[PDB]
Order: sequence, then structure tokens, then C-alpha cells
Amino acid sequence: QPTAPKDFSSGFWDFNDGTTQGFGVNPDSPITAINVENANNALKISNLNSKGSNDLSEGNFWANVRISADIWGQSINIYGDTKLTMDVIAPTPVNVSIAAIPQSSTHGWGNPTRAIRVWTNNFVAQTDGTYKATLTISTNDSPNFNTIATDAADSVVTNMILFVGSNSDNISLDNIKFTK
Ligand SMILES: [Ca+2]
Repeated sequence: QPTAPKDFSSGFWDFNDGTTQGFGVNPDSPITAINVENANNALKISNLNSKGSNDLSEGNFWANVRISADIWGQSINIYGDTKLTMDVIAPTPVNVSIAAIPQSSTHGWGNPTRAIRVWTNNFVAQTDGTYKATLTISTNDSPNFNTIATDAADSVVTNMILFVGSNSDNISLDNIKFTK
């Protein structure tokens, strides 16, 4: 049930338009019973733990669900960028692991070198009672991210694959953006 974005004026995934802004379970994901929806202006990913998408290691993210922006249809010039950051939100502190593969017209794939993890101790209580942690993936963690970010002839991201694992059946991602 993915939905194309309606407003991508911020230049990054803020999910403030009520859509999944292109994200849905990837066709090549080893796990499919994962719900991906927009809830309260964020991308809510449900049932990761119950469905076995709970590998939190640096190298075995391959066991987790793959979520990609197949119907995003927009693009982000990331020339010179070195970081892919995002907010991870949950009703309580959780453990979350994420690996990423940004994609471009001429650079369709690169095996991530490692997944980045945020643990319960990294989550901060917010005014609304929920918890939030910042997760950052660098060009040093994703070869294809580095390839696109350093290719002056094709530094435009046109899709992206995220490997997501967690011990929680309810987490959300928000403000997924590329920065220096
Ligand atoms: Ca948002």
C-alpha cells in the first residue's frame, strides 16, 4: 500500500504529506509481512520483531526486511555529501539496525559494508512521551552511497533501499536526509 509523495519541497523525506513518499516493501526483500505506512507525519514500520526482521548485527542486515522508494519518482543531488541521517522514533526505547543502498541512474547497486545501530540507551524521551534517536549512515558504510556522492557525472539519487531490523513491532523513521 505504498503511496507516491505529494510534496517533496524540503528536498528530503519528511513524510509530512501523509504519504509513504514512495516507500514500500522491496520486491527482493526476504521478509514481506511488514507493514509500511504513514502515521502522524512519519514512516511507521510495524511488526519487524514478530516477523523475524530483528537481526541487529553489523554484517547480517541481509536477513532483514528491505524497504525501498520504488514509487518515489523524485531525485536528490548528493554530490559532496557524506551522511545519510534520519530520526528513529518509538513509543519506548528500542534497538534498531539499518543498512542503506542509495541508487542512481548509472549506479544501481553496492553491497553495504555495515548496518548502523541505535540502542535503547541512544533514545531520548520527547515531550509527547515517545522516544527518539538519531541514526547516521556515512559514505564509509555504503559503497554505492560513496560512489554516487563522488561522481560529478551522476550524483543524483533516484531510489534507495533500506535494510531494517528491530526488537520492536512499532517504530517510525522521519526526516531521512543527505548532508555533509
Ligand atoms: Ca515528518
